[PDB]
Amino acid sequence: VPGQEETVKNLEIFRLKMILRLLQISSFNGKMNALNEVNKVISSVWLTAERMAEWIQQNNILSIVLRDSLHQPQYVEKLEKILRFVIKEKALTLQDLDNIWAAQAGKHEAIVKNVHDLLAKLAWDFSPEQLDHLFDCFKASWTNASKKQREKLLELIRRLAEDDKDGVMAHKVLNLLWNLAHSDDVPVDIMDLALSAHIKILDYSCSQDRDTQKIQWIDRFIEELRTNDKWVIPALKQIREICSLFYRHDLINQLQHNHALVTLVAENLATYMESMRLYARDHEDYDPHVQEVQERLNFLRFLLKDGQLWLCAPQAKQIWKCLAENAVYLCDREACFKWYSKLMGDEPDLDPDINKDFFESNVLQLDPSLLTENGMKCFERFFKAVNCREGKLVAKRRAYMMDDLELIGLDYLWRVVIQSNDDIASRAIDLLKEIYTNLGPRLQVNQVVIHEDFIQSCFDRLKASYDTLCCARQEAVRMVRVLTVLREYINECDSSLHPRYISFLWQVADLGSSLNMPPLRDGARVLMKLMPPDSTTIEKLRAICLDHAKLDSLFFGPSASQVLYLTEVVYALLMPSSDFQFHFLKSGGLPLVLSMLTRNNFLPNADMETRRGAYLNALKIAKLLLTAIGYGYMPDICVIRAIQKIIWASGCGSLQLVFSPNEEITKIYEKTNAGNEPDLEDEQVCCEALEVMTLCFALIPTALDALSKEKAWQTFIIDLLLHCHSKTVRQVAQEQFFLMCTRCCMGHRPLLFFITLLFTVLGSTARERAKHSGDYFTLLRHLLNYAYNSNINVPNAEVLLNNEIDWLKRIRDDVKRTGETGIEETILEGHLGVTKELLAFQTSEKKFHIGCEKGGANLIKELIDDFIFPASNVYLQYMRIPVCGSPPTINAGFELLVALAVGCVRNLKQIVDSLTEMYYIGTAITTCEALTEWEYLPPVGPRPPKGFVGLKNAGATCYMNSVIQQLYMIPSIRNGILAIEGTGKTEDRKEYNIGVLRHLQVIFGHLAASRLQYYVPRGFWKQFRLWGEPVNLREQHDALEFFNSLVDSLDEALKALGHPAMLSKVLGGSFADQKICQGCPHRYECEESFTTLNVDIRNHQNLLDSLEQYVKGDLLEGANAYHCEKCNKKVDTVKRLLIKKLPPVLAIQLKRFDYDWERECAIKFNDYFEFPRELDMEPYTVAGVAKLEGDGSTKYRLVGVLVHSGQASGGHYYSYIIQRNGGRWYKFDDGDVTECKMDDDEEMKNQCFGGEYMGEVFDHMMKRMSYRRQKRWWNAYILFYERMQDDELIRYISIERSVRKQNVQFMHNRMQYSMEYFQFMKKLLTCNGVYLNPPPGQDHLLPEAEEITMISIQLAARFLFTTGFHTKKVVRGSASDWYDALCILLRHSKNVRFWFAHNVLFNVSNRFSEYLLECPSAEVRGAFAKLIVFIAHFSLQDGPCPSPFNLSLSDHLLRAVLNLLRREVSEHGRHLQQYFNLFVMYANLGVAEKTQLLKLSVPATFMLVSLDEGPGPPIKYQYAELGKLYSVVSQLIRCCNVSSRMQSSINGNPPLPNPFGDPNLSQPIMPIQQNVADILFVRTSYVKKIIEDCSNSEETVKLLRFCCWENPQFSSTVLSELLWQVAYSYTYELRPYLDLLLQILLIEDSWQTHRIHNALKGIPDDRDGLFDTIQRSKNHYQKRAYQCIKCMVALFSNCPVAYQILQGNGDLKRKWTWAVEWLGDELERSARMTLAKACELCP
Repeated sequence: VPGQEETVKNLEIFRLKMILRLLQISSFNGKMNALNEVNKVISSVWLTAERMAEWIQQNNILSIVLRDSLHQPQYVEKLEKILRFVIKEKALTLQDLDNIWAAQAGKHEAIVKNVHDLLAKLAWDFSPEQLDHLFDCFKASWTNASKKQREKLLELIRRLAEDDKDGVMAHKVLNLLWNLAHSDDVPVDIMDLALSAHIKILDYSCSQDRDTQKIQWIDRFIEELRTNDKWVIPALKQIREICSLFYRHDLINQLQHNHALVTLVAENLATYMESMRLYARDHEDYDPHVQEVQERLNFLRFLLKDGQLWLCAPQAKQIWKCLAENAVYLCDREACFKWYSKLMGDEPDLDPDINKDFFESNVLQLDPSLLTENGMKCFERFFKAVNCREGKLVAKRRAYMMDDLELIGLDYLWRVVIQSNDDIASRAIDLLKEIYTNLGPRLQVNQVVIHEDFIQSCFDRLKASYDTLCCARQEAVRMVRVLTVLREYINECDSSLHPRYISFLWQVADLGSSLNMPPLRDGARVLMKLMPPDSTTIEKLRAICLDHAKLDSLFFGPSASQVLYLTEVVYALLMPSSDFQFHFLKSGGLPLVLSMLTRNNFLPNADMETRRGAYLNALKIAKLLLTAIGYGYMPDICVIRAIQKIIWASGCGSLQLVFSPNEEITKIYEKTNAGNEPDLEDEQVCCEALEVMTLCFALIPTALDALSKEKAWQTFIIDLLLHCHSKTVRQVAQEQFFLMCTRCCMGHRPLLFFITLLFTVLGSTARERAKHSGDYFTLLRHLLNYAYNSNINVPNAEVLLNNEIDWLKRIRDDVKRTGETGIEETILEGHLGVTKELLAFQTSEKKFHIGCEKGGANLIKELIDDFIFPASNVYLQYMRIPVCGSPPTINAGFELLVALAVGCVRNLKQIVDSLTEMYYIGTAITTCEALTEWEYLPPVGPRPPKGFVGLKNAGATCYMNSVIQQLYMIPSIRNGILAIEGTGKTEDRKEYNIGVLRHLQVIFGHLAASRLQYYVPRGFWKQFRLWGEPVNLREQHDALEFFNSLVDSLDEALKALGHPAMLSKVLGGSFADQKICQGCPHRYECEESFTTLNVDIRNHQNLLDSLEQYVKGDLLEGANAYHCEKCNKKVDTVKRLLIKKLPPVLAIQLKRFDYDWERECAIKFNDYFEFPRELDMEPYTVAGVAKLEGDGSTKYRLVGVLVHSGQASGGHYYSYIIQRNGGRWYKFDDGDVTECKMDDDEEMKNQCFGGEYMGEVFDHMMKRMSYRRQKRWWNAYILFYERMQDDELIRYISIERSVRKQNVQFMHNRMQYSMEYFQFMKKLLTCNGVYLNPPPGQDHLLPEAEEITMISIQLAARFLFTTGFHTKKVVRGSASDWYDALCILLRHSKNVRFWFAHNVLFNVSNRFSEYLLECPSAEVRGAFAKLIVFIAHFSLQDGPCPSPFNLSLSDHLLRAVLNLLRREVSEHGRHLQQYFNLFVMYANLGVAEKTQLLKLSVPATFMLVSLDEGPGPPIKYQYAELGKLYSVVSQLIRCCNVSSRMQSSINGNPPLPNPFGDPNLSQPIMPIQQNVADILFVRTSYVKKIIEDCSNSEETVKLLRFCCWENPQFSSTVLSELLWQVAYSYTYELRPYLDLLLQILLIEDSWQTHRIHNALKGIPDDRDGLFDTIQRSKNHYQKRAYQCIKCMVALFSNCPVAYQILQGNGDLKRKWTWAVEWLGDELERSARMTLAKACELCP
């Protein structure tokens, strides 16, 4: 209705009222609809934009909306357009803006950032009053902002600036940024944050209003730091960052025209350094300074890199002389030196003129006493740059090579080296040596002048320093440094002439000991040594020696250090010079060297080292002097006393007490605070004096006899054997005491005296030391052995043996009582050795009354079952701690047992009986079995002591064993599981869980007490089934599934047995899933039990970030907002997971695996992840979050790292575990447990931290290099953390047999296959060897020898053919020795040989096959073959042996070996060498053996073999080496008569006798057998076989030479085959054929001419023969033609018969001429010599 107008406005106002009340409705949906309809009506807008603006203003619509709706981004997005509509007609006021800014006062972060992005989007349309009002509001917030508040305000400001479309508002934005970054009330973090904000605002907003003010803003910054109120550093880095991006190369010049930075910053540095120095005099009690000076320096450096500017002198002056030269803090000087180091690297920046100015002006003017390491490199580069510009040095490759001598800098570099500390002096010395030693062109001809001038000037400086001494201490350092200069200078010279040079240095070294300066003497002596001997001294000594031959003052000069040097040069002359010895001995040599040692006034003012060196040199001289005079008297007793006192003093490290009354030296020997250890140079003095004493006693024997009665020469030996140190000295002393008593004694009394002396210190001093007795016992053993072997009778032997026996019994009683020896290992080994050596001095009635006697002390029994085999006795008891633990002690016990067994059959019998019943009674009762493995060791391992027990891997079982290791290593688990007693379809699952617990108990006990290296889990693999389905041992699976199944099964087993869930309590945790809503105060909490902690790995880099992700949780918003069951609406909710209960042990999983749908397979992620050793879980727990928001330890230590290495489908698992010890990490992989070096962080990064790295790849035989990015596919998978035997886990709520058995079996088997056991076996078998010889007038063994042989052969057979030869080479040890022992036993006895054959070779029916063919060891097969040959040889004289299925044992052995040829030989190729080698050896023995082989038709059967057609199948291995077969055939055939097949080529002439039969054979064994002739001469297969295959052999040529003699048919066949081989064969194997043909052509029988005719020409009209092959090979394959020509040259030059054939047949001469002409032409285009000899035979 047109007349209804006011009602239209009334209804519009009512609609406004209803909408406003709808906004007032607390329901968000009502406010949602009201906001939507407000947006709708505003967009459609009698209603203009003014009236809605007012209505919003007075009603404060925004105020109601802003109070709650700001928590949702969509509400802000909707309100944005309403705010824009309000603003665009100037309706928003400051109070409304204040309310907008009041929204961030104490509100949540989401609301604050919502307000911020709203303001950022609205800032474009705000009026200037609104914006600057917002700006001082920002400043007011800045006044009270927190740390996060300040950074979010900066983010808001950057949002505002980025959205600035027109660069007008950014002016005030940057003004505020400058105000904030230059306000000192705000910490340094917000400083750099605001600076970065400013820089990024100026960088990428360059669309408009950024350029052309860059200069304006940078000039504003320059003017800002042009005044000094601490604006300098921030403005400086501002300008530095602006110039980093913002044309730049000419920009520096533009800012150099009128606003120079380098100069202005130079004045800044100067006027600020002086400002600090103003208060540095009174306020010095503070600390550095560094932060600002380094920043300004780095500004200068970055600015002066690419601007192409030259640093002028004035600013260089003002920044060098005023900055560091006159400074306060030493760090400023460091900064300046690092500056002048970096500035001039490889390129000048100050121009050569200015450098040559300032370096000489003030850099060299600096006092070297104040200069540091950076100064060294800067000063070096200053030299190099300055000197290489003037034209004095050349850079060359690296070293700045010298071309001048008058340096401008060396004048004060000497001042630097003379006045500095150690490091600066070392650098200066390096500079001087690298500048002086290397001389190049234009000066390379002047070595002598420069070196001499340097040495002379430097020695003059040394003298100038020297004259001041007579302030003292530092000049010593001056001398040391200058002598270091000398020593280095000569060090680089090699890679003197002036006598004054050593004459001054003598006095220099003399002063070194005068005022007691160590380095002076050492440096002087080193310089003297590193020098050729002085020319004057050597000629003077030689002239004096010549004068006196046709000198005391020379070696007794009053200067101290010159005597030592003169002794050094003397020893240099003696030791290579051949003439000077005779001169030295003649004049005064021996007497003066000895009086050198026995006098008191040798060297009054002597140093601790001067006497040492002088002595040691005189001793080395006297050793060779006595060695020379040995072959052919001056030494006396006083010389011995002097040398012994010298050794007394030197063994104490107290050579200065070499004039002691000999009681004090004993006093410091007797454990005087352990401060008398001999040095590394007293050792040589002691040793050399020992050889001197030995040689002197060799000269004079009677002195040592007289020394025995003295109290000295008794304490001397005791001290040097027990009370001394430096084990090498003791070893030398014992060796040479033994040498003295062996050779120098010339009697038996000294041996008895030393033996008695050594035996009286056993219980007194040999036990007190207990560690130095290893050589005292060595002397005891050696002296006793020598006394036995030399038929010397020790007086008191039986009583000492009884004492040793009682001591051993006491030791065994101590071991039985406790389990540990009360002594050391050396004492036990030495006592066992002494008991062994004392055992030789008894008859056979003794050594049997000790061991094996009914009433004696049955020492064999206690030995066997208490020292060596207690474990074997335990094992024997089962089948119904050893005293000798260390391998040396076991060896000593073995030696004692052998010494008991030697010479006594009644002791060997019992030892053998015990050994058989303990090891070889199980199977070796009728036959000897085998291990079926031919290189056998116990495959279990030793289990090193400090290590642990691993677990066997079947190939894919790592994800069980690693988890089991990790679970066991937790002490609570290992204590709890083993303590659960009584463990030995619901019921089926209950029994399954019980079995799980029982198997875990068994494996835990095994790992706790097994002595093997690892364990192989039968029951573990048999019992467990994964999720019911059986576990496949060859199938890879995730370790997490197995861990979950195992922990669930163990918890079920514990619950079913009434025990608490220990695994759940220790490892399991519980998450507290919390849901907190933003629009309503409703909160939801629940508990979720878990066992392993899962952390994201792809999107996280460290464990801390992953754990903080749980605290942050996830936010549900929009369509994904959580629906509240109470409010019945969707609202934003923060879903976070917090740990409620903290387990003592925490398991954390790394989610490094996922699935790829494109690849249709599991994939592995190897992203770089981090985890610390110590973890603080408190911030991530419920308590920590509650404490932070404001409404039982929490720290954990990493102890176990499960690591995966390989593909996701496969891969390998292992562990890294900390062992809980009271005073570490270990490597747990499968059955191996080893130490690891992962404690370092770099190893942690390399091994388990994973990640990508820039790998280096080497390929193409180390000639190609490439860089490839590689991923660490080996990385950690689960992390175990331990918090910092619990009765609760054992308290109720609702077997050690297998370990012992397997330990005992392991010990028994390990003892069986020990190396020491094999040496013991060798000793036992080879002992009694001197008793096994027959009587001289008889050829059979006496009763005792026969019994010993029988017992030894029985035990040797059992041992060897059960486990001896099958053991691997390392332990079994060169079975040739076993063969030698078997030979020693077997010979000289017929019954023993028959027993061995019958019981070892003829009762298994497989011995020969397995030991000759099936054995994959050349040495074992060879030893067995040689043994068979031995037995066959020595059983020929024996009677007829019974047949083992008038035949001797040799016949049976040969038949048995030949029976292998029926089927066994043609199965075992690559192993046939030793079989036919056995046949070779047997023939070589003699004529009877050859006859025996021939009567067996061995040659015929052997010839058939290698041509198939044999007794059995052909050999399957086609590449069979049958050389020894051909050798046997050749040797056997050559011992036969072939005279039937001979023709002399002249009618009526008888054939010549054959010279090529077997030598050392009087007459042929028999006429050649028909079956042999049929294969040799009638048939041609064997000849071809041996020609084509048996090449280079010495037997094939012998056989062919023997058979071809006077045999036209055989010679024809051989020649045909040889010519075929010469023509049609490879040229690399033609030399053997040509050599064999040459040897055939040299047979000087009556067919030689025919053979030569048929070889040179060939078979007529067949184009074969040497000439035919030469003609064919002239064009191609010329090497064959050359080799044929060489063979013909040899034939013509070595055969007189085949030179008349050539000379006498014109056609052959023509062919030879053609051949030699071809060879000459080819060589014109060894060969040269062959061609030279070719036409010396030409006519």
